[PDB]
Amino acid sequence: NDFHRDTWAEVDLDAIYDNVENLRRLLPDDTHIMAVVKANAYGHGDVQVARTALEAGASRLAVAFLDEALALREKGIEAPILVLGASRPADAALAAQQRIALTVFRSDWLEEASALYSGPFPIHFHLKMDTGMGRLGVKDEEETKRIVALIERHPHFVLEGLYTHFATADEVNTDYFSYQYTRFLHMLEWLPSRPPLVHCANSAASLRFPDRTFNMVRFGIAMYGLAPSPGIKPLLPYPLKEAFSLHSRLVHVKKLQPGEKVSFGATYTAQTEEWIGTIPIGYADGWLRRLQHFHVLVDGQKAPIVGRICMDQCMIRLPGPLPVGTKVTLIGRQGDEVISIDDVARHLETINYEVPCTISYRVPRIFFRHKRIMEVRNAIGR
Amino acid sequence: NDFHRDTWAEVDLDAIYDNVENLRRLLPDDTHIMAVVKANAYGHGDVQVARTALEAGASRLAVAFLDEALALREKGIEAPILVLGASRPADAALAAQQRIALTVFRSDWLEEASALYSGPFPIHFHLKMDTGMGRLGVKDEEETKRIVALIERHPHFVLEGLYTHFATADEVNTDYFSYQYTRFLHMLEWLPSRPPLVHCANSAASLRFPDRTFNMVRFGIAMYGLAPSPGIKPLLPYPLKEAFSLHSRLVHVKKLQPGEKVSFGATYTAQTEEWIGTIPIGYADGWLRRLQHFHVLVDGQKAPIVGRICMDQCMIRLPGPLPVGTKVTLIGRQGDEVISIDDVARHLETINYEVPCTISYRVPRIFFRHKRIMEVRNAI
Ligand SMILES: Cc1ncc(COP(=O)(O)O)c(CNc2conc2O)c1O
Ligand SMILES: Cc1ncc(COP(=O)(O)O)c(CNc2conc2O)c1O
Repeated sequence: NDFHRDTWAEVDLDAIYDNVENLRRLLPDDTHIMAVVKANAYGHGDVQVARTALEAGASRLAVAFLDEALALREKGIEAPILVLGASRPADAALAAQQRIALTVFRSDWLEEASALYSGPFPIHFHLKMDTGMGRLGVKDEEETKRIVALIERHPHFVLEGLYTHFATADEVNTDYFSYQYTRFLHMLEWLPSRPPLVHCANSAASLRFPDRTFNMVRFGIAMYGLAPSPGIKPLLPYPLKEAFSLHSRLVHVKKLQPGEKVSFGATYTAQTEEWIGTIPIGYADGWLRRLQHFHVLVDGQKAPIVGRICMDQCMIRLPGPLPVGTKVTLIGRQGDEVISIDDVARHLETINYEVPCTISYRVPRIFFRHKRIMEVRNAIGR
Repeated sequence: NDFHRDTWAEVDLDAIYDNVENLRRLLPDDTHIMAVVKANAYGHGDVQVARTALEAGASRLAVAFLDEALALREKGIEAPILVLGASRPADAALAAQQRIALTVFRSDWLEEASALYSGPFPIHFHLKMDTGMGRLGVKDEEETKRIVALIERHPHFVLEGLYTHFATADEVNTDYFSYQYTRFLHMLEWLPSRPPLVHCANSAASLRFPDRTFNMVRFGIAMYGLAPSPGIKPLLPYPLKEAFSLHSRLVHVKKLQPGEKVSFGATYTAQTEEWIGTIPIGYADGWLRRLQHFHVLVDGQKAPIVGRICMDQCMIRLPGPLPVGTKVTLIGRQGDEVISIDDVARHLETINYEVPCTISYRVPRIFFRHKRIMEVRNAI
């Protein structure tokens, strides 16, 4: 629980707590919150975010694939967990003994699983319906009835839920959203019995139309304090608190003379006498090469990145001479300046979701709770 | 280990072995090969690559920072390890105890280290000289002599080597290169005595001028079978064998009707009756969103990724009806077709170095040695 390089990410768990608690109050009392923590909680720390979400009101968790669910179980999480993606029928028994719910969307998957499992633990399934996303899910009434039939036949197979996912809930215009919502209601009629859990809402849908969430919402991106899209920021019911920040420190500082070049390709040349700082973070840490024309914060001021970004380090133009060890902020606030994940996303020309997920296993995560350090997670630590 | 998702990377250790052994045969008997395995061996697997490189002829290893060095030690590697980047003066004792060599380039660093460490383990330092990279290293005579003086005075500090790094060794034009080389020889004259290890060459430099590498080369990108740059591919002394491949399997297949949308934002619309496959790999796996429109391999044919790439999945247009479980190759060979890391780098508008480093911890690595499966490493 220690690290030996001056580069780290900070995760504010009080922000995550507040983001989830505010949702708990916004939603009808009889609507459960499933916190989605796949991809190591969007790069924030799976078990740490999960524990906090459960404290704030969430009652279930969601991950992308089986390995992620098993990892949470090994770390002591006992809350129900749903695997949103595909799994192998041969792993049905493992999921059952570990009390992990599985997503199902095709009958031939059940055919195979039935021939491999015979109890005694029940397997809870969530039927995925494709209402316009085109990713995973059933689309035909025949296939839907067949899946339900195979589940009812098996004494250890249980249909615990049914859901769909929206492709454009974060768009101001709600035409396609309305289409998917209506399709969902229509497909719901294909079921002979309504399962106990009906869900469809992600962050954008739950925050914009809390009354149209049925009995469970799958809360992701907004839990981390990130807007589903900048376009709906002014439509959010409550203010979101950004939980992720990234920092480093100067490990070298030198003054260059006019003509001297910097980094690979010698693409940058100091025109006048200027101070250059080197920080221990590079593209192998998720600070991609495409960010070469971006900037960082040092001493409350913007400092542009100079030359090409390296695998483990990069250089920046300092306003003047600063001492080694001076804190640098890549994502976060310093004085009156701020660099948000959305800013980084803009220059990488991607969405905020992708940024924290790309900050590699190499960067330690320091967790804060009650304005104090709770723990440090170093993926390659002793 | 084992994994429960049909997406995995394969690392051919035989390719790594060959790439290193071929260099061993081009170098002089007294020149050491220091295998560069920082960033988890450029995303290939730190201990697996290190072990293989050592068997092939390398005698030392290099990493980016202390934690990476400590990880190798904890995994059984006992060969010498040099930390190429910065470290804290307070960690000198830890480095000494684990027999890890440290890079040094500031006198104030040594002053602090001296005050905090008094033995009993010796600490081997490698002096970094900035000859034009502008990253790390000393630049003037005064600083250099002060550093040497501080090392000589301490009973447990030892100057094991000194080095520099080239910024344009991969470029056809060798003007800036020759400039850095000449500066290095000049700066070497500031030392009262030549340390036991003098090094300066990386993959490009070692492969193009094997006779001007001094006594140790730092072999990186080429060890993995990737050319330092497209410009020097024809200048390489021997053919490099690419070691990394990435695969997945179709988990869903469906036929869409004209007018139907695919993925977030519904940016894709089927113009005719099409077969769409879903594979369990997405941007949280390092298969970045920018790879939309790129082509993957399925049933020996190229198929485009359609619609936006999601966090854990993406969709491809199939050449027709294929069964669930069909193998999809994102990087590698399938029949007569091949997709190289260079091709992925081209689409992403970056360099090959960045690609395997970005394939995340979430993707298991399967290792092959002697044409047999040797081990499975699943970070989670
Ligand atoms: C099935 C499912 N439900 C809920 C969520 C949470 O979405 P949210 O972070 O907007 O609240 C996701 C993540 N959605 C994804 C975002 O990018 N790729 C994904 O698969 C998901 O895949
Ligand atoms: C000091 C040092 N020596 C040797 C190497 C190996 O270089 P090579 O993979 O071209 O043989 C690197 C990696 N240099 C980096 C490559 O990309 N960013 C870097 O910082 C390095 O930093």
